[PDB]
Formats: sequence, C-alpha cells, structure tokens
Amino acid sequence: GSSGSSGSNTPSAEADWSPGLELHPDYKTWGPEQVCSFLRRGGFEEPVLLKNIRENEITGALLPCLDESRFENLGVSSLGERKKLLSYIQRLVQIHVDTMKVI
Repeated sequence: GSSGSSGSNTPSAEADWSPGLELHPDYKTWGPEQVCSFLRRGGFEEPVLLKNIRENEITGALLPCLDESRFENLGVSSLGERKKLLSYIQRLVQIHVDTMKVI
C-alpha cells in the first residue's frame, strides 16, 4: 500500500480550548441562550432571529414546536430560510432524547 505525505502550513493558535466544543444533551433546558447559538451552528446569523429568541424566551424544547409561520414572525421572513430552519431543528430532536445515541 501507499503511505507517506509531507507538507503542513503554519498554525494560528495552539491551546487546549475552542470557541465551539459541544452543547448540553438536554435541549429541553437550552433556554434562549443555547438556542441563540444552535442556529449559529446551522448558518443562521441574523440579529432579529436570535433577538426573538430572548423576546419569547424561546428554548430548545420550543425549537421543534415552532413552525413555518412562527419562524416567519421570529424574523425568519424568508421562504428559503424557514425551509432550512425547519429542517435544521429537525436534525436536533431526531438525535437528542433518541433511543439511539452516538458521539
């Protein structure tokens, strides 16, 4: 077999910590805080979107509860955005509190 590969660029930071490690397993207690970060992981970085999260105390337990119309009121007034967000939150509940667990 073929083995061997040289070539590496210079790093930027060398520490034992990162701005993104993981989140709490109990999304039910994510509150308006974690939720404001969860969306950021999907690609959504809108201020109005994360703003409503604190204005409505939106929590992880409510994430899967909100629907298209809801998101449209939370600031996600976009046919494409919602279409993505809706499917996004789905990837959460489908994993969290699921009979099957995986790292």
